[PDB]
Parts: sequence; C-alpha cells; structure tokens
Amino acid sequence: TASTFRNFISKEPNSQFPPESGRYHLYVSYACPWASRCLAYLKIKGLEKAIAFTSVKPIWERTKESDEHMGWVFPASETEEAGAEPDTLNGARSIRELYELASTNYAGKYTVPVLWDKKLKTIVNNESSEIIRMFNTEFNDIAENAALDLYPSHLQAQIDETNGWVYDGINNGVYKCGFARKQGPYEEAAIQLYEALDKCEEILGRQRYICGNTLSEADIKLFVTLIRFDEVYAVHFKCNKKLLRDYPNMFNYTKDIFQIPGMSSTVNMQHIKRHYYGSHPTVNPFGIIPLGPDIDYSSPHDRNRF
Amino acid sequence: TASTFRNFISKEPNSQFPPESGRYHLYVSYACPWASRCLAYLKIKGLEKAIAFTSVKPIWERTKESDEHMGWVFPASETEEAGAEPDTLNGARSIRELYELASTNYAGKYTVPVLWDKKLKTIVNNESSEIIRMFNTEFNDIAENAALDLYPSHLQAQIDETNGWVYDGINNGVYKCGFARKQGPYEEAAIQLYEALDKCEEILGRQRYICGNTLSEADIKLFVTLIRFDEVYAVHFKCNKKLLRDYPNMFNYTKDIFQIPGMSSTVNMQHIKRHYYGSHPTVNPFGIIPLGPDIDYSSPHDRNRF
Ligand SMILES: N[C@@H](CCC(=O)N[C@@H](CS)C(=O)NCC(=O)O)C(=O)O
Ligand SMILES: N[C@@H](CCC(=O)N[C@@H](CS)C(=O)NCC(=O)O)C(=O)O
Repeated sequence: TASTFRNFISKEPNSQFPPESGRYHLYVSYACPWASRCLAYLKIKGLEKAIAFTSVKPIWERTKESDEHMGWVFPASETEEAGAEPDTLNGARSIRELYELASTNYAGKYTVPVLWDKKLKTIVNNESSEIIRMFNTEFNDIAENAALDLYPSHLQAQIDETNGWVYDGINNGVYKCGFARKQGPYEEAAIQLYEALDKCEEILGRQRYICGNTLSEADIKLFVTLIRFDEVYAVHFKCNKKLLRDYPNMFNYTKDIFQIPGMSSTVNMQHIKRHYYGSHPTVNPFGIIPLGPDIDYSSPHDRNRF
Repeated sequence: TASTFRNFISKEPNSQFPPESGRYHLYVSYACPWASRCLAYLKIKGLEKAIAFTSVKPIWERTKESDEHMGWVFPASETEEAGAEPDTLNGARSIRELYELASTNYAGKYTVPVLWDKKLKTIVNNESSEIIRMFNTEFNDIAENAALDLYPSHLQAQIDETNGWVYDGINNGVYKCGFARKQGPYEEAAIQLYEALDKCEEILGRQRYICGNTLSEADIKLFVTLIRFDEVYAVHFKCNKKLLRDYPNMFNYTKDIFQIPGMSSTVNMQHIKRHYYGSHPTVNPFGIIPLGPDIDYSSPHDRNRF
C-alpha cells in the first residue's frame, strides 16, 4: 500500500529490516550508473554471499500487452542474453512487475536499483545513494570486508560536499546535456559539466582520490559516470568539449578504481552501450551502436605516484 | 535541356567555356567538404579576382511552397546570417532554383558546389573533383599563383591512387558510417574508415604530405574531411573509435594545411556545425549543437621536422 520505498536496513531493535544474510536481493542493470554503485559496494565490502543480485536485459522492451510502456525486462532463461538472468526469486518478467507486486499504490518510476526483501515480499529501498550507505555499515557482522569504511565520520562533511557539486555537474549533469531539447539549456549543462570535470582534474592532480588519500563513497559515485563517458556520454549525450581520455588525471584515476579487486566485475560495457543506444529511438532512431575507443582499463596507470 | 552538368573549362579552340576572368561564379556552402575543396583552390591558386563565390545558408530550409523539399537557400540580405550572401548574380533564393534556371531536364541532386557561367547563364560543372582540376590548370594566365601545381604529371599516378582509397574510406566513408541504418553496414564503414586513417597516420609519419614532400590535390581532399572530424563526424556520424586529436601526425598535419595562407579563410566551423546538426531532424531531432573541443588550428605544429 506504500507509495514510496525509502526504508532502511538497520541493526536496531524493532526494525522491519534487520541485516540478515540471504534475506535481501539486489535487482540491477549493468548499464545504469546508479545501479552500478550498488554492485561496486557488494564487491568492495564483500557482501556477495549475504546479498545476491540479478541483472535485467540492457535494451528496454514492452512490459505489458495492454499499454505500450517500455522499460526493464528479465530474460526468460539464463542463455537468452549474457550478463542477464531471469528473476528466479519471484518469477517476474519486468522491473515494473516487481513494483506492482510490492505495492499497487507505488507512484514513482519503475527504476533500478531495487533492494528486495524475500521475507515480507517487498521493496526495501530503490535509491542508490541510500542502498550503498546501508551496504557500508549495516552488514559488517557478515561482510567479508567489514573493516573497510567508505563513509567514515571524519570524511562525511567533505564527502557530502563533494557529492553535492559532483551530482549536479557530473553524475546527473551528463543527462541534462542529453535530455536538453533546447540549445540554451544544453549549453548550460555542458558548460557546468566541464567546470565540474576541470575541478575534479585539479583535485586528482594533488591527491589519489577525490576526497583525499583513501577511497571513499565519493569516488564510487564519480567512477560510474566516468567509466561511461567516452563510450556513451561523449556521443549519445553530446558531451564532447573534452573526452575523459584527454583528462590525464581522471583517466588514470578511472583505471585505478577499475583495477581495484572486484570492481571490473561491475563494468559491462556491452550492456552499457546496448542500453543507451538501443532503448531510445527518440535520440537514436536506428539504434546504431558506435564502435567506441575500446579502452583497456586494466592497462597500467600512474596513480601510485602519490 | 541538359540532364547533367559535367563540362570543363578549357584553353582550347572551339570551346564553350574559355577561362575568362569575371565570367564564372562559384556557389558553395562552407559546411560541405566537397564545396570546401573549391574554396581552398581559389585561395591557393590565387583566383579570387578571376572567380568570385557566394555561400548559401548552412541550415536547410524549404525551397518551395508547393512541395516540402528541404535544401540550400540563399539569405535575402547580406545581414541575415554571417558567412552567407544573397545571390546577387541571378537573384536566386535556393540552389534548386539555380539548377532549374539552367535546365528543366536536370536529373541529378540540387547540390553544391556549382560552377556557374554568367555568359550562357548556365551551370558549367557541379563535381568538386573536376572543378578543382580546371582551377589548377586552366586559369594560369590570370592566376595570382600560376606556378603552383597541385596535380603535377609526376604525381598523378600516386594522387589518383591515393584519392582512390581515401575517397572510399575517409571522404565518403564517414557518410557511410552516418547514413548506416543497420549495425553490420555501420561497422563495415567504421572499420574500413579507421583502416584508412591508420594508413594515413603511417604515411604522414614518414613525410610531410600524403603524396610526398610537397602539397598536392590529395592533401586538400583529405584535409576537408579531417577538419570536420572531431566536431561533426566523431559525434554526428558516430565515428568514435579514435578522434583526429588522438592521431598525432594527422592532427598536426591538419594544422599545417590549415595554416597555409588563405586556407583558414575556407574553414567556417559555425556553418559546418550548424548545417550537419541542424538540417537532419532524422538523425538529430532537436537539432542540438554539441559544444565541441573548439580546437585552435592556428596553434603550433611539428610538421616542419621534415
Ligand atoms: N534515484 C535513483 C535513480 C535510478 C535511475 O534513474 N535508474 C534508471 C536507469 S539509469 C532507470 O531504471 N530508469 C528507468 C525509467 O525511468 O524508465 C537512484 O539514484 O538510485
Ligand atoms: N559529387 C559532388 C558531391 C556534392 C555533395 O554531396 N554536396 C552536398 C553537400 S555536403 C549537397 O549539396 N547535398 C544536397 C542534397 O543532397 O540535398 C562533389 O563531389 O562535388
């Protein structure tokens, strides 16, 4: 009956959602940067056994017969498309169906990520920024890497501040450029985007990570956008004043984070490219997929110089 | 009454078109690479006084009321749009109108360039490859730079051979990528495109120009495509396996040719970008113009190292 799903896992008494192992399930798309945040945290914090995940198909399809709604769909079998698995948990065929199964009063969009609860058969949370916070603290009793803290108290002020202008300028900014229907609004977003990127470039020139000498939540939010920049945003969203490849610091910075154990696991460039170029006949009518620079992010970087 | 306009200026007896000064007129668009070939030759060979030129508006508009045909149009006045001038010669309002005025039996496309004859009130030629040949030899009696030969006999074999695979792979190849409606054909064009570009890169690593140590016709045909690559082809036509900026030889090679006296005169990046992104609601519905890297091609190059 809920109109929104913004609840939290909690190690507190009288909590609807305690951090039990095998209880929760993460629904994602490799293509979506926001969902990719959560996949990164599962590997970084070592929550693989605690929380399994399933990825939908990259290209949108029709979710129902009665209306022409387009969105995320699950494959019918494991062999239908690489990187995608059917929803064996609830037998759903689309993300939309999972929401409807949780509540007929849901008023939001049918988006990923989705943190599902197997016990109450409901959606705990569908906000990536919140999912990664509870992935960072609430599962430390069973996390393979409990010590690792991406949101330590002494950084929260700087992380929240960084997240601020990085969200508006970069994470969400690339979409402002792509969804712009007028020249003025486009240039506003593009200008502000490369102001933010230059700002990052200067920071990462003095230190290894965006908020100091250690990895933080801010780095994961930034990385998921950068890893998609030259292949998608630079063409699909017309963000071409400068490519990531041309930012020496951010470029090696992306390689560095990509090469962190378990991170490359969460980058599926096929799903990334297939989704953006294949699910928007508005912006890309014939659904052609650019060749792309095909950069090897496993290749050497210079970020150890710090 | 002619169905085609493929005639030649000639210093021969009994020739319909002798190379008289002030007799012929060149109609172009700064945006079109093929037309830009001819502008380059006018400045290189020093034919400014001999042959005047007029540029149409970059963005296509309706040419008639009775049908919805879109194409080149002249401004009504000199102040309507920079880089464009009205057709004061024949008072035409579109390129289409110039063709119809030449012959009601014309069966080709209403394209630029157009080499017009003021005497017979007709179109001499509308093929860029041919226009530049007669710009190179037939006006040497009045050319400010008569000595300069871009198609000297001892290079014709190599120039024609270079022009061969450069036309299919690069000059026309970028369009094969952009007009591709299917993935397979796109990848064919994109693959073949970057095979040709790599081939150029290797050549220009051993020598200054594409056909040896001196500028030739082959260089002008290549340059007009390269100067448009990162701003247009790399995004609009999805040619993004590699940007020109990333080819050190071809990149400086483009700067070198750009800086040849009178060449920069023929590069109007505004017209270039406005046309491609503004005249195809098919490929680019909202007609948004990417910010673009805004490269200064007047900046220093390393091509004198030869
Ligand atoms: N606020 C959400 C954003 C999630 C989101 O925008 N997801 C996109 C994928 S990139 C989506 O599933 N969109 C589906 C739709 O709008 O139809 C978060 O940060 O987690
Ligand atoms: N074969 C011609 C090609 C000219 C050409 O394709 N021009 C284009 C501009 S890039 C044009 O005027 N197209 C107009 C149309 O097709 O409607 C040449 O090499 O000169």
